Amino acid sequence: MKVRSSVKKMCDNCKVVRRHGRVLVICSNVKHKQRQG
Amino acid sequence: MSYLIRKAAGIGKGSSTPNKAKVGKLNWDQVLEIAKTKMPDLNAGSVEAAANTVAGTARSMGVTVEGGPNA
Amino acid sequence: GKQPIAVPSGVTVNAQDGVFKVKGPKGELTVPYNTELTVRQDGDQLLVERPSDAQKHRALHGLTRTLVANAVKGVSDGYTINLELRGVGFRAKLTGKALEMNIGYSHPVIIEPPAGVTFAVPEPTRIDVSGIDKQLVGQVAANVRKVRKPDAYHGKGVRFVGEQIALKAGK
Amino acid sequence: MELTAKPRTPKQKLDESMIAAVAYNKENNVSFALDRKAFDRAFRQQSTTGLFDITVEGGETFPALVKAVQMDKRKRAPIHVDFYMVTYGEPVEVSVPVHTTGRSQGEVQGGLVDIVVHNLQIVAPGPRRIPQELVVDVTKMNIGDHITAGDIKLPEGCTLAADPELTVVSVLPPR
Amino acid sequence: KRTKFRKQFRGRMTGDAKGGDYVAFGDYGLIAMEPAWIKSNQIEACRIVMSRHFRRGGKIYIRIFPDKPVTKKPAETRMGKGKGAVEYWVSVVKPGRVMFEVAGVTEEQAKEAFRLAGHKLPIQTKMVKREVYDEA
RNA sequence: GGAUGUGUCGUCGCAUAGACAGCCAGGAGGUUGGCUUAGAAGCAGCCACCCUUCAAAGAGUGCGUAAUAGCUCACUGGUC
RNA sequence: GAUGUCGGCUCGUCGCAUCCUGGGGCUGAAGAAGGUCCCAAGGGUUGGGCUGUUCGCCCAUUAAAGCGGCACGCGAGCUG
Ligand SMILES: [Mg+2]
Ligand SMILES: [Mg+2]
Repeated sequence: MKVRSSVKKMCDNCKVVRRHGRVLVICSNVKHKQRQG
Repeated sequence: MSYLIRKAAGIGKGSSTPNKAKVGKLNWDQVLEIAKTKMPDLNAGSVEAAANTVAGTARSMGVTVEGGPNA
Repeated sequence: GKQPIAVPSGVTVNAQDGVFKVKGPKGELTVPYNTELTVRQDGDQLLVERPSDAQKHRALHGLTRTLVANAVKGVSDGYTINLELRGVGFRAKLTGKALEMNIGYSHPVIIEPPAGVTFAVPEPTRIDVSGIDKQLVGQVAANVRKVRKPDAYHGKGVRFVGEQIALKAGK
Repeated sequence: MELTAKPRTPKQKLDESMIAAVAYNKENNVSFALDRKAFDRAFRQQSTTGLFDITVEGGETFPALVKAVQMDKRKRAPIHVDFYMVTYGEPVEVSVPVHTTGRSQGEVQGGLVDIVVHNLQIVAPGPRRIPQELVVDVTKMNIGDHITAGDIKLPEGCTLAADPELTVVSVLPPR
Repeated sequence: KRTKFRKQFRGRMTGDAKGGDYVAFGDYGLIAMEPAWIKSNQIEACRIVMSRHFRRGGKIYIRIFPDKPVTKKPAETRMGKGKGAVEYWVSVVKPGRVMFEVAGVTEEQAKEAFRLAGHKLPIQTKMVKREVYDEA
């Protein structure tokens, strides 16, 4: 859980799927996890 | 192949930058003896496929091209 | 895009009203769907037809299609999930229809299946979850995989029969 | 390129995809209004070293070369165009894009090709005899080499409107 | 940064860019979309960002310069006179004004160095290219 | 600052001479490019990005071990 | 033609930007011990030495010894 108020691409593996009113991420590497709340 | 280039021109180390300052230069007949020692590894065709392939390693190291095609 | 729906042998589809009831040999399934999205037989096989071609309908199109494609598969082929137990002394038995697992927890874990799903154990390190409804089968085998998820150090716990597990290693 | 109306009040065109225009010589300096989209696709190709005919809605064909353009500051978008009517025999001073050919022998060691003059003003060229570009070879150039105007090969009949000791292309050192 | 010789103090007022072309000196530029006061330190911050990205060479044109002096409140009061000569120098930037322009770098190389420099600026910016030959 | 939220106009391009995505097979040899260094071998940093074989393979993208290997992409073919 | 002012005590209640407990994600997370971020205000949050002290330093403990609002909460309630 690394809450970065700006969820942008880092590598060619990142996936931006819209959920419960937020900008989330479901990347391959476990460290790469980004959320806005 | 670094063994053959360093002993043909007389290079001890090489070159950090092959653009600003240069090292040496080698002839066309000495490219043939590299093609006769390193022959069971290359899948290259005729003489034209070994005279240029060997000459390409000289560019990175710091050894200038001698003769070649045209005129 | 999604359009063809193969309906083999003893199929009894009755897409009448909002109750798109699909009967068959393995058991009689019932599933509700959208009314504004058209569905019936227009040949030998099956097809779901969407009126609007904007955005809201295209999502519901591929949804309704795959859902009856899963209910039809269920009434003839059926469904079976194959789970594998991994780790020292990790073993599963059976107490009636109930799955009795022993997975490194002080008191053994018992799971009772819902009305329509069945548990099976060939070798006691392999669990088979077979049922009629792919959702319910997914939702159940889901709970068994949750009893002990494969840890990121020794892959210990419940995994799918052919599942791949990446490993970290600390020491 | 096809023009349409010509009123003094631009209220009619402003709301639509149209750009105000003007064409002059010394005998006719009429009012104009053409298409934004059509002008752009064409101008992006042509510029000051090219021309196209403008046929106003009434069947009147005239050849004109672009003299100056004025765009919005807050937007990138052009908002007005000044066309200059072509004679046929003798024209004016034209701004020609200076270009580069071949990798320099100065850009190797740690240099870079600095095109000091992006567009060159050239005296007495000839109409429809206007060169669409101005290619300058740079392979001869080392670090500290300045190519002046009176060192550039112009295409037949053309002369130079700028000083011959003025730097147009230079090879620049690192850092 | 600061200016060499001057007057000491100034004022404040705004309206759309007066003297900022599009393609002078460089190939790609960085244009303001909002009015602001560019602090000496924000330019320096942008410069170093670009200079680092374009390691060796030096082809950065900073078309804006901080010339406006701004003042300050010693700590309290108002029961005294006009104040703080030496607070900070500023460049009055209005939308359209080319702040920076780069040369001898690719579209992609420039896209980034400007994307980086943008994050250090107190206003919204736009990256641009050629086709502006107004008066020379 | 961030976002495959939906609505509408536009600007480049690859495309039934069969694309973008999934799927089976392959992915060079010089060469462990040189230099730099305790090593630096496609991947801690400079210069270049030249050559062969060809249906095709960049002295090379992200991960990896201490450098190797490994695991895949850029590029090529088959079925849709 | 008066809105008593620091600190103590007494009595409370509220916010959460959570000190402890509760649930989670990442970890350079083997385990044990942690770091960091997310959700979480239900209850809980010790006794002394020094100073008018708020604070702070110290002793001895602790699951913890949270931060702030309420006229820097509270003198027609007490101290002084
Ligand atoms: Mg007082
Ligand atoms: Mg009172």
